[PDB]
Amino acid sequence: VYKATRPYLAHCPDCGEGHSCHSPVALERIRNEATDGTLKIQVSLQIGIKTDDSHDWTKLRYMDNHMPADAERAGLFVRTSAPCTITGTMGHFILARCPKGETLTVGFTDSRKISHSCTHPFHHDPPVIGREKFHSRPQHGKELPCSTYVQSTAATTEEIEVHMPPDTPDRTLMSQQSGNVKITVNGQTVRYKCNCGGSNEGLTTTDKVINNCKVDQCHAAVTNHKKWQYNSPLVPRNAELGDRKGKIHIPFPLANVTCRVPKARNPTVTYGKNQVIMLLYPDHPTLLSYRNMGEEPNYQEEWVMHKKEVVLTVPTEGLEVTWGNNEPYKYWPQ
Amino acid sequence: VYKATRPYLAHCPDCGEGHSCHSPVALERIRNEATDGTLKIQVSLQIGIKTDDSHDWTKLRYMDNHMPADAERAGLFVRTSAPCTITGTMGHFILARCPKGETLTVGFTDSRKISHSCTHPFHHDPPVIGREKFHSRPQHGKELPCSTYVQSTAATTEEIEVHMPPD
Amino acid sequence: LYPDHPTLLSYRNMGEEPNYQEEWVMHKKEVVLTVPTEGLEVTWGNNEPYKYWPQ
Amino acid sequence: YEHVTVIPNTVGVPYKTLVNRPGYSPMVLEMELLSVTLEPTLSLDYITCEYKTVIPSPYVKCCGTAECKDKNLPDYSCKVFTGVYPFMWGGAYCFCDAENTQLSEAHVEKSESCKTEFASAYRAHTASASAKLRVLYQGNNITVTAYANGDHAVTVKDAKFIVGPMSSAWTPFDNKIVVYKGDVYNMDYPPFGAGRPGQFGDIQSRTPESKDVYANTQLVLQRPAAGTVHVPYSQAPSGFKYWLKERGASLQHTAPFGCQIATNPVRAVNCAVGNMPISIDIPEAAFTRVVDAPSLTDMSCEVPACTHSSDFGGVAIIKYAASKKGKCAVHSMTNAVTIREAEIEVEGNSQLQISFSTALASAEFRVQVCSTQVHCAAECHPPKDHIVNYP
Amino acid sequence: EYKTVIPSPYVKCCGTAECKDKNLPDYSCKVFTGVYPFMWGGAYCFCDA
Amino acid sequence: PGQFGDIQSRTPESKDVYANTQLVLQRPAAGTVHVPYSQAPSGFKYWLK
Amino acid sequence: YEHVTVIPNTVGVPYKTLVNRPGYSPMVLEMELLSVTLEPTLSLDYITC
Repeated sequence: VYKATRPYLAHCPDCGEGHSCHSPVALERIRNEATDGTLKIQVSLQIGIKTDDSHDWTKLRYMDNHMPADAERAGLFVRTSAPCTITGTMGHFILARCPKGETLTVGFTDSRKISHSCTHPFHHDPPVIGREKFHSRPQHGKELPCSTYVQSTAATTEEIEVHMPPDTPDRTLMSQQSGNVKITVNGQTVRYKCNCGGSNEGLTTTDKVINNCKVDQCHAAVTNHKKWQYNSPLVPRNAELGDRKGKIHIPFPLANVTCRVPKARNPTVTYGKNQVIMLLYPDHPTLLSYRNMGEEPNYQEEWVMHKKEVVLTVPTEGLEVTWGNNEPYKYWPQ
Repeated sequence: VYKATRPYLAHCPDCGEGHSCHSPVALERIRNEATDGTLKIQVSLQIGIKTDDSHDWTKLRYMDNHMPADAERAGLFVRTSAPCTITGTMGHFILARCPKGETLTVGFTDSRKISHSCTHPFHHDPPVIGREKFHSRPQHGKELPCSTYVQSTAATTEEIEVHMPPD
Repeated sequence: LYPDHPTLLSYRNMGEEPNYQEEWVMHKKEVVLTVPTEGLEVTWGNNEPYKYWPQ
Repeated sequence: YEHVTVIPNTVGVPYKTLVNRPGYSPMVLEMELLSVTLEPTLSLDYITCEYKTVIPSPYVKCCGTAECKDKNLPDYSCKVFTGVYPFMWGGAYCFCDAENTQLSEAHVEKSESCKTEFASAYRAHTASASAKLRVLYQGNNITVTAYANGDHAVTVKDAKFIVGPMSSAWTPFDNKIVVYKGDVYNMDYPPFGAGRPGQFGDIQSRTPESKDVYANTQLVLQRPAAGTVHVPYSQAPSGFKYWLKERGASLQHTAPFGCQIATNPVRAVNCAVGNMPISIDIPEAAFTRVVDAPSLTDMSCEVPACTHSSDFGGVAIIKYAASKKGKCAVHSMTNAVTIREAEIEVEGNSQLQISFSTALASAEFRVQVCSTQVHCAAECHPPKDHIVNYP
Repeated sequence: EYKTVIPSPYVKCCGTAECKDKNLPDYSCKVFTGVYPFMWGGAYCFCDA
Repeated sequence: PGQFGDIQSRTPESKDVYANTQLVLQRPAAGTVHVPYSQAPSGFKYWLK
Repeated sequence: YEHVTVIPNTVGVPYKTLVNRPGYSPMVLEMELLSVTLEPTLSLDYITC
């Protein structure tokens, strides 16, 4: 599919030091639907693909001015408040495990050893999987349902919209021929528009002159009607063609998997006439729930934070008490 | 004016690892009156000046024991909780855009490749300009009144007191 | 009032006794204001002031 | 002919006034508050801004005792520390082991920001009232700017205007005011030499050029660290920086009667409070005699559309029989109904269309076109809603 | 969980674009006048205004 | 918006969906090609907690 | 302006309703029932043949 598509330059609000630029690593969209905390990041460049369209995991292709160029995969980095762990890369997509942050930065080092980066405001603080806030993933534990972006390079379910790009504006193409406009193509296909009469519009392959016209009244751009590009809101739509679009499958789709797991415990107490007394000693917030085993259950619940004595009425029908992850306790009067 | 003035060694409470020293990059004063968040930092060394008093933006002069010595401008760094963006340097002054922090560090690398730094406790959390807490500066938007330290190398209004040193 | 962020609500009577009042509206809040004969001026955040008069 | 009327002191509301000179065709004048300025006389007490702590090199007297002298400087602090033995890079600064003293010296001054970022404390007294406004006079809009004291006569197109005196002498300004850029605040500011630490006036400068300043910020000099040359000290944050966040809403937002507040000079514009008498000495040439004006008969009125609201929600079609061609004044003879049109051109046996405003659901009103009255019956429907957003 | 479909904006150089009512959920369309956008190699439009 | 049902799909295969979330398009930055916008958080994510 | 009326639940009968907004010319609206569907929730017990 990469024979038809290409990396591109798009708007980035922060290319370093808070200044905006036409970035070759522009951030398109950050996806965080995976409960395991994995981020699916979309950028303007293409990883694992060379300029000749061949697949090479050690390489990366980015738009260098007018033509795409090759760069090293090792130079690619993802960071929030600190560096991220990159779990997978293919085309416009990056999979990363990031620490807590308020921004997201994706960058690389080009052929000329020049670093390029794009920073977007993104609140990253992934929710806890289960009931324990841990750092490293265990080999053994409680199996809990979670979602992730699969590390499989295969593109079969998820998709993106693609269309023909865009023309690269270049004011150096135009020059003041005494008191007229001289458009020099230099062996390229140039799209030009002048705020003058006559042949003020055209897709030229040869040099053109616009008499009685000023250089400021004209617009010139180098084109390439040959090449699909992601339907980016950071790049303008092709003016000639209407709502013409294609679609391509993307790597790393979101899928339901299993995430390690954990457990819990329980306690005991003291008795009275149609009454149960429990001395709760929680080591962390523990949910206490209870119900009558008759016609009127009267379900009640409370999160127990610390040392609390609970006095519960045990009716003739019986009382069922659930203390955290423990199996429910059942009580009946004598 | 740099023909009459010189870089110097002065007390710094933290030259690295919490130990005090006679620093060639000692922090004098940190100014934060600019509502745009720009910090005007004053140090004991002189940036953009060589030992022969000539102006060179790629160079820096610091007091090396008894005599001043030349160092690279590229080796100069400013950091709070993370590295700062240096916006301007001239003589004893540095302009920097810093992230939120509780300390301020200014350092450099000397001729002998030895790093020198000075850390002072400084609460940096600049207030919001307007009614929106944003990260990067926009090209277009609402024009609001704010103050900054102008990046102009020219010295015409603000001043400092000077006198003969020391043994 | 449906604010997306803290929004300053201010109001005054357009007569001899303006009785200026202000409050920072954090979330969903219904505000009941008295409109006197002289008129009432209401400013909701950065919007231009709204003016109300009885029929 | 002197026409005298009274309009409420409310800006942006066009008012219609009927001028009836005996033996002359009625004249309708539309008046809309131009501007009414209340500029108080200001006397600068002092300016305040962010403060800056001047600490020179400490006087380390080797083998001797330094002496502190009383210096007339704001928050002047001096302390002589005995038993000091300071070190420099190449060893001890003093020849003596004992009997060395360090004189620590400090004072407080205006920051470099004081020329750009500052608040001015003024004594405001006896405001001078000034006026102008918009008058639809002879099919053209004329602007009259006059002091609302009932004395300042302003003549525009031979028509002499006397505005005021204002029914309310209310200001929105108190005896003591504070000005910061384009914002004015009513504040009983501390007098010069009475400023509190961490509060408005912690630093006080009589003028922004003043060399000497008053300062009350808790500057205390501390004993330097063993073998260390430095001036340690303990010191309340900027009162001006504190006031900038604690000032609250300015007079432009809090003032009654819909007052607009401007600076350079400090003034109250278009006060929302009381009423304003208007005197217009209309020249003889502006009037047309009843005989020289068209005579209207066989008048009928129909209201095809009406909505009772703050704006002109009513439409009225008036059929007439005019004796000759000419301009006729249009006016509502009922105070509960107001007409948008002040003057219309008549031809003969033709019809006219007018726009009217009313709050009445059942509006029965009389329309005077030239010197003849016509009854209009209107069934007006509710708008959007009650309360209205126009004056 | 919902997701916001935003295609490439239609930048009509030297002309006025027109919004049409599309039966799509939360459909939003707005035509902005007086634009002069730039790409890497200069201005995208030939016209100044 | 921001509540259970902010987005509604008759069946999980359904192409057309109902949406009531506060999507407002903003004027792009000077000389910049982008689609800025203001938009209530996921009602389903809110219901889950 | 909210116009409220009640028509019998009978299909194929055109009904005329007079909309009288005060201060506005009367408006006559013809209404005819298009469809009213009552779809019960089904739970299959078994099939027979």
